[PDB]
Amino acid sequence: MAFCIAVIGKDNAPLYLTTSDMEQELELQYHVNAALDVVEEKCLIGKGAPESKELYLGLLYSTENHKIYGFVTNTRVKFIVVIDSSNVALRENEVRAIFRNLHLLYTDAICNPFYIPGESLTSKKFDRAVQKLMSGTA
Amino acid sequence: MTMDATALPSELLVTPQPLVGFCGLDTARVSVHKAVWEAFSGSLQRKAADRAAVQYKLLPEWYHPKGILKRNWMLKHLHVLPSVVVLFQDMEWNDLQWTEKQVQCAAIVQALKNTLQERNTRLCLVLLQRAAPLPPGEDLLAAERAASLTNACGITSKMLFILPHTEHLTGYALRLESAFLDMAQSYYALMSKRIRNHRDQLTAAHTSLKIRHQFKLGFVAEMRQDFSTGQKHYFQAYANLDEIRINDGNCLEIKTLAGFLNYKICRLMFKLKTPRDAINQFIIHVEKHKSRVGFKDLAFEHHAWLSTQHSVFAELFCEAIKNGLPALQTQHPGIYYHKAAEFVMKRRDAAMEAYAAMQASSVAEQQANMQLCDQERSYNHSAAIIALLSQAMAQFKIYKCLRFRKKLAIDMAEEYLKSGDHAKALTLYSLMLPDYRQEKWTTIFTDVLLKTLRCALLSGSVADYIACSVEALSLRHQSDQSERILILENLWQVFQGVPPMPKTQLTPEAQALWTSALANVKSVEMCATFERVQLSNDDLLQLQLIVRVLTDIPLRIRSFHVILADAGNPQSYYQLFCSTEAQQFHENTQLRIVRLEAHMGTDQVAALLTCSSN
Repeated sequence: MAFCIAVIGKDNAPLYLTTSDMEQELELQYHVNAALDVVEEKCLIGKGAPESKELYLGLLYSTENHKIYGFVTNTRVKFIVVIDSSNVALRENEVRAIFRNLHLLYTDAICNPFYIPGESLTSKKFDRAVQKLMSGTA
Repeated sequence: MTMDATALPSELLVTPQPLVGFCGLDTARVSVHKAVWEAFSGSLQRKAADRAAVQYKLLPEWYHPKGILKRNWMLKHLHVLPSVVVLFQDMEWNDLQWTEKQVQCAAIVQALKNTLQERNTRLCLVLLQRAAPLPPGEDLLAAERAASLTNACGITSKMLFILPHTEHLTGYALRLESAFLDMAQSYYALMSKRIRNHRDQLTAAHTSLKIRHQFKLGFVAEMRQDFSTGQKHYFQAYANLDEIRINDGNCLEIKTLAGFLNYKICRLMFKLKTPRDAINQFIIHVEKHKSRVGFKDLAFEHHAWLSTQHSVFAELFCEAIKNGLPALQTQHPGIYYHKAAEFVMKRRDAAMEAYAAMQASSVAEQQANMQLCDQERSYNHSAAIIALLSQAMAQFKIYKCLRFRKKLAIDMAEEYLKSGDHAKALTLYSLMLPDYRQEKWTTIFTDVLLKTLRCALLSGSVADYIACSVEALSLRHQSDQSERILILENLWQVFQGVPPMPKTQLTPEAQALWTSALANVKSVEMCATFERVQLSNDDLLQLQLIVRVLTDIPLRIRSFHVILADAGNPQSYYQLFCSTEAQQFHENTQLRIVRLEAHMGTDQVAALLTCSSN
């Protein structure tokens, strides 16, 4: 149940840790997972990947053992976790709740005045926020 | 019974169509018959619907079924037995020639029907006329002709036809098309009657015969444009295939039958504008078949078939596009191309260890496995990966996709490296760096960069080598420091001609490559700082640009040049004495730097991070 967390800026990715419930993501797709995203954009973007809505993307992108669920804000930020489970008994409702949680944690890291927006997430606090998310919902 | 139902790969991949044949003829009769033949092919010229679907062959323990027992009987059912046969001569009333042609045409059609009876194809008689049209009801000798010829062979009067000149020959060839269609369809319905009356009986639960019957009737329905009864029969045959639980390692014949009927059902769906049905079918089938095999699994198995299966399904997609079904494309255009590609990569890998196990030692059927090993050695070409990714890339571009084409392109380049043809790989990588640099995904960028350097060093393309090396220098903080140092010293070496030290990493051939080069090859992030742009009437400017070095390991301080910008008139930090500008020119003057001309340690950067204006 690997949640490759990836916040994206306008184009580039501020934070994309490789963590889950149990321990780190061994699988060596990381930089090319971001490359999955650069095909989720410039391809699976359509006219749609950016919107003006709190974005429910139930499986905007899918593949074996790797299922992308997306979100976008008016500030053009791309919020994406991946369902790395061919299937587990978790239904999209808790996924919506998880994007609520991720929204809030990201924007509360945003609450820092020191951290300039669009840079690598320095906050070990926003880290542990993401980390609790992964340890809980993976 | 124990033999395979059917063994034909790519059976009737072409659209099945009605097929009428007739006896081979010499060049001069066919020379008169030319106009008739291109009248036939005018349907090819005209639109396909206006074309009659028919085609022209032009030839010279229950008991087992007739015509259905064999796969070769089956292949015969395809084309070897046209459902219509027409004997071609000219109808020409004469005095003695008339009688001669009567006797000969009667005898030849006699032999022809002797041939055609068992195969049940009816033999329609159509004869050419170049003479003036005959008014029906005027010639009683024509009546006698009809009587004699009809009683010559039992072919009825209505079957007899006349071939007029082109202005009429066009419409009469068309009505001939219609009659041939009708009698072929009557034949096919009869043949299906045969099938069904066979089907009522059973050989005590073999059901392979049942599959053959459904598949034969699939021929029939597909042939008759029914498109439906055949697909139902295919469904039922596949189901009864399933109820046959796998006895033993002979899963391959099952999987081949599955692939056959799977193509059939999917394409028949696509004919019927049922894309969702086809998608669900193919997925269901492919994961069923993934779950199918447990052993042997000689790594020939499950790889080649799966790749081919994806290949065929993308081909069906393209067929659909030709038809015009964009519902499946708007979701994903080239779905299974690169799945097939990854499967053929897996196949090459499987071949690697198949070799390895073959080196282990090598009493029954083992020699067959040996020839298997050799045949898949023939398959070690793996350019099929290249072709599959080619199609995948094109199709991805079809729906405005850049990265999947970009990532499969990196897969192409890496397999080129495995191909050894590093030249094409470096060509690809050369195209692929800019987009990654714009994309800013700092993870992937260096990850492809190290491979791109590998290609540059193997190729000896020292120009690209130094350019990618200096861009790596500019921000090389992710990698280890000593490696940055080695890169820099190798760079200085090659600017002044010295080969790089990883000699064990290099090979004598590549040594020749880059020793040969540099005959044409000629000519860390820092900032340009101009104290005074928009010059006035009198001033001076010295070294104010500040050469910051992002790299840890210092750039060696020997020399440097700046080329005086032509804007207007032609003319740990290190701050030094260079200080080029010391003269006077016209005012309102601005400056802008093309490249560093970085003669600090190296000769010049060759990569444009020498920003003009920040």
